[PDB]
Amino acid sequence: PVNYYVDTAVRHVLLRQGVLGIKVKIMLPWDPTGKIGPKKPLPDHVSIVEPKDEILPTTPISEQK
Amino acid sequence: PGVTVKDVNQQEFVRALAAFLKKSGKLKVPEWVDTVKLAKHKELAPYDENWFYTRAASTARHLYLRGGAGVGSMTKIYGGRQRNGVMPSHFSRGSKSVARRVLQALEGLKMVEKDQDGGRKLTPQGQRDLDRIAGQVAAANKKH
Amino acid sequence: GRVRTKTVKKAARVIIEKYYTRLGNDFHTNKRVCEEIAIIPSKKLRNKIAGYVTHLMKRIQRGPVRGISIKLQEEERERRD
Amino acid sequence: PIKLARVTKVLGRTGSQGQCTQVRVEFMDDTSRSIIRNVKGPVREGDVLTLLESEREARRL
Amino acid sequence: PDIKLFGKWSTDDVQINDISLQDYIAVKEKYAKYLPHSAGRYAAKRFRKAQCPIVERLTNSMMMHGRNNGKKLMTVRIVKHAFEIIHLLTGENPLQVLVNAIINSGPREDSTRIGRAGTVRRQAVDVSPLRRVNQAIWLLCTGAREAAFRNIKTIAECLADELINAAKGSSNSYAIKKKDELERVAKSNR
Amino acid sequence: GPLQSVQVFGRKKTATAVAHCKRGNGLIKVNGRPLEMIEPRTLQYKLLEPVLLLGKERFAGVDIRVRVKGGGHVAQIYAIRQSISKALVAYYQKYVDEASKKEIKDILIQYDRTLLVADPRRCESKKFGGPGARARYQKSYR
Amino acid sequence: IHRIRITLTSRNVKSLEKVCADLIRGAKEKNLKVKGPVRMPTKTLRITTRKTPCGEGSKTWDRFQMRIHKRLIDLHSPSEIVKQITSISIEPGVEVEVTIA
RNA sequence: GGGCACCACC
RNA sequence: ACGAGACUCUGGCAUGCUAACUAGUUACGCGACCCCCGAGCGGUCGGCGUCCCCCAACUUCUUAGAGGGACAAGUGGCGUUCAGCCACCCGAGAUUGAGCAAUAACAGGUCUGUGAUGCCCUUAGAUGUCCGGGGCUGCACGCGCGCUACACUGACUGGCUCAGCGUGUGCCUACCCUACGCCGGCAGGCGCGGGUAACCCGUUGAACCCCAUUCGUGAUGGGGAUCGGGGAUUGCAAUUAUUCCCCAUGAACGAGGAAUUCCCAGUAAGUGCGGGUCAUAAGCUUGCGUUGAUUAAGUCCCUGCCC
Ligand SMILES: [Mg+2]
Ligand SMILES: [Mg+2]
Ligand SMILES: [Mg+2]
Ligand SMILES: [Mg+2]
Ligand SMILES: [Mg+2]
Ligand SMILES: [Mg+2]
Ligand SMILES: [Mg+2]
Ligand SMILES: [Mg+2]
Ligand SMILES: [Mg+2]
Ligand SMILES: [Mg+2]
Ligand SMILES: [Mg+2]
Ligand SMILES: [Mg+2]
Ligand SMILES: [Mg+2]
Ligand SMILES: [Mg+2]
Ligand SMILES: [Mg+2]
Ligand SMILES: [Mg+2]
Ligand SMILES: [Mg+2]
Ligand SMILES: [Mg+2]
Ligand SMILES: [Mg+2]
Ligand SMILES: [Mg+2]
Ligand SMILES: [Mg+2]
Ligand SMILES: [Mg+2]
Ligand SMILES: [Mg+2]
Ligand SMILES: [Mg+2]
Ligand SMILES: [Mg+2]
Ligand SMILES: [Mg+2]
Ligand SMILES: [Mg+2]
Ligand SMILES: [Mg+2]
Ligand SMILES: [Mg+2]
Ligand SMILES: [Mg+2]
Ligand SMILES: [Mg+2]
Ligand SMILES: [Mg+2]
Repeated sequence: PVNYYVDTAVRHVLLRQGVLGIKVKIMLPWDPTGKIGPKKPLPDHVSIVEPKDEILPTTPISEQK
Repeated sequence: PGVTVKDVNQQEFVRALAAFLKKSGKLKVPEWVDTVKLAKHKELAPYDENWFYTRAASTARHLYLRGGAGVGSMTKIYGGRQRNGVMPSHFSRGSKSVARRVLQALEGLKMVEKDQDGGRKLTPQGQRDLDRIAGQVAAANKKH
Repeated sequence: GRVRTKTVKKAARVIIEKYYTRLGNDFHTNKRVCEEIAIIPSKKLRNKIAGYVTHLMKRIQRGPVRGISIKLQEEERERRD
Repeated sequence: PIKLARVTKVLGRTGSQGQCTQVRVEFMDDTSRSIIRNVKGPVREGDVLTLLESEREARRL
Repeated sequence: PDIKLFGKWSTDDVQINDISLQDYIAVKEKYAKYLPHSAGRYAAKRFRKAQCPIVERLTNSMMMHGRNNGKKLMTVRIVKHAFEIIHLLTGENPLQVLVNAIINSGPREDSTRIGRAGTVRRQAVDVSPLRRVNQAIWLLCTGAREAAFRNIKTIAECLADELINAAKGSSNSYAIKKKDELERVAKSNR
Repeated sequence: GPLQSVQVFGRKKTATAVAHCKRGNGLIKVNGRPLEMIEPRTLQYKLLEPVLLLGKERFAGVDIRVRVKGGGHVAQIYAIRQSISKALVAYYQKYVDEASKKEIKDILIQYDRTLLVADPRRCESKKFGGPGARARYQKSYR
Repeated sequence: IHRIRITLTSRNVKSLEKVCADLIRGAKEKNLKVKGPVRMPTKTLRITTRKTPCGEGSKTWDRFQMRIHKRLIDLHSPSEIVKQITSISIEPGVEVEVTIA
């Protein structure tokens, strides 16, 4: 996941007394579309959906339509 | 109940075919057969003085099994390992002037002919001779 | 070793808490339910979660577990107690 | 005399490098008999050991 | 059908006289094979090599030294010739001779070392049956190997002589001498 | 006479042998050659094991032709054995009852499981820093 | 009516298979005869180098690898329809070559 | 005083 | 929360799916040869048709896509009966091998990889840059990584029979892989073709291994160092021998002291083959197959590192 979730950049800047080195790492957010982030999620993130409300059955009802 | 070449043992077949070629007496033998070794990785000349007939028989059998082989293919067939002093061994090919003369001598017997694609193959007469030799080998093996 | 990391255990416990009715003692039916309800981006992780869910369901059937508690189980224990 | 014994339970690993195994062995002639022995080599329960001298006993761990 | 090693040596008549080693020598009906070559996976799990036939174990242990590693067809041929020579010399089943040699060659009591690199002190211990079989096979192969070196005598003849002497119990064999010395040292380390 | 035949393969490290088994009189050949002419002849019994275990009676109604390729000599022999056994079992399954297949399969499996189930072992990759997969180059101090 | 061969070369398989599926669907929507796609063996270029810019330390090696995938499609059709279906096929990363045998 | 490792031993 | 796991590549299973003349199988025609005592619905064929006007089907074998499949799931024990461990059934598989890899540091290596770079030094009699010739390899002696051996489980001479990973005609840039025919005893030389590659080399006729022959415990037909005389290739140029070939010569070495290295299954070892370097070119390295084990399923005694 480092390959597609992390963006890295290394640069050099020449100042009066020598060279300084700059390293920047940015971790992209999860985006369902591929616009500003990876489409696929992190491998170990499991999202369990919340169950929907169900009406408790009381009496057998037959509906014809 | 017809015997073919693949049915019999190959070493006995080579021996019998070499004996047949020697007894025929129409094979042409180079003058330098007694002064040469068969490859550059060999140390000595062949022990058997009638080695030319054996090599011709082996070449005919190989052309029977896999036709269209040229001088380079025969050279690769008979190549072997070369030990060179204190250095590691390596694969080495045979002598081209022996393979070429064996093929030419077999063509002189009307047993080998030029292939259309390239190389040499067997004539129907050569195939007939090899099948007859195979039948003789099988009969000798079964009778004893 | 075959110890399960906390990811699998947490996912299995949450699945059992939320969907106790749909689960059972069968590994294959459990692994079919898990992909229906949960989002696991790996096949091996889904298999591990289902295999722990089956073990936990068997343990629950044997008796109460130190961790998760089912609403139906709590209501039944109220009648027991 | 030479005796034969049956390994009843494997106890542990002894030795400076752990080379020996401490086990409990019961004599074939007298099933009531049982001592503690040190064995060299892989040994499991049910093996038969040949005791050249059967009086010696080993200091268990 | 009847399965005979190399097509001529049967296994029904062979019997093992040691109760301890019965569970670790595989020569009997379900372990009867035509050749000592099976390409099996016996080293995958512990104690699994007790199910390997003993002839194949001898064949495996005969592929030494490093100039002979992996050459198992030559070893099978050597074993075949040695069995033929043993049958000619003794007149009995060479499988029985091999079983007797392995039974006699296995040390029964050993000495375990507690050594500060120079000086070593020892204490007598017992030997498990599996180690007895292993050490017997190793001793027999080593004796044959040392006999055949720098001598006009085939490795098969030396192996046959070593096996015959070990089965006979004679001290002319390498394995019997080694076993005797190991047991003497173990006795003195009690 | 319906044309009934089965082609089944067997494998060793890289060697693959495919056996075509059809209705016939008892012919069994490998690359056109008889079983007794395959080399090396040191391992000839390994090649005759299925026939000896099952007898010529069960092979007397089929013709089998094997084509081998890849690997070495020993691997090719061990592939040929498995191809022959599996081809006979698959033929009996389709064109004979299930009981005969069960008998043959039990007999073959009791003697050796590699007659019907392949060996998964393959060569391991070399790693830099040593001659092979596990061995390392000789270390030196001072 | 010409026998026309389309050769598709790519470095990733997802785009290559997407393009192949698009071409097959487009051609078969015109009631044409299509053979393939037949997949050639994958090519693997390897470069093994030392990690260190100098000659100091443990001898460690990088193993860089590039994979090339190749597909073939055969079509019995006139040139114009092939160019019609090909014009859409332009995709980033896939090299498409059309030849008339 | 414990734990681990064929770049430790057995 | 990072690291560990998860993840990616890889190796094993699919007669289930998708579909192939740059992969094949089977069948059917033509042809060659053998058996006229069984001549046949006979055997062998890497010999030719079967897609391209019309003259066969199908993916088992070969390639590579999509999916399945294994989770300590089932059983029996041992455990706080938990976390987990052992064994067994079924099963292709009940631990395949690598890649990536945290917080903190080292005056660790690299200015000789860079048109990365700060300061010094030099800059026309140059520390710039070309040309010619030498050196880096020089030998009383010590130390490492290795190759070949000390033989009969061998050497020699014949015969027979099996791989896999890969490369190949180049902006400058000259230098590619080679089938077949002839000449030479060999290194090689002439012709004439294919390949920018599942198409040609190539069915990559590899070596160990296997079957026969000779030798016979003799520093021997083991071993092949050091030297002499010839021949040929690469180059502008071969002497301080580039490499290769042929006759001849025939050293130490009979298994190695103190000490010490690597390794747990297709592994160690044996044996060859590709790539890098490469006008000429492997005793090195990095990969690939082939043959294929002994021993162990433990411990903290030595060494070392952590709590
Ligand atoms: Mg050869
Ligand atoms: Mg040599
Ligand atoms: Mg000898
Ligand atoms: Mg290997
Ligand atoms: Mg190796
Ligand atoms: Mg040691
Ligand atoms: Mg398939
Ligand atoms: Mg410093
Ligand atoms: Mg630098
Ligand atoms: Mg600089
Ligand atoms: Mg500077
Ligand atoms: Mg430098
Ligand atoms: Mg000049
Ligand atoms: Mg100069
Ligand atoms: Mg130098
Ligand atoms: Mg070094
Ligand atoms: Mg060395
Ligand atoms: Mg080396
Ligand atoms: Mg040999
Ligand atoms: Mg010699
Ligand atoms: Mg000779
Ligand atoms: Mg030879
Ligand atoms: Mg000499
Ligand atoms: Mg000599
Ligand atoms: Mg000269
Ligand atoms: Mg010089
Ligand atoms: Mg010479
Ligand atoms: Mg050390
Ligand atoms: Mg190499
Ligand atoms: Mg080179
Ligand atoms: Mg170098
Ligand atoms: Mg310690």
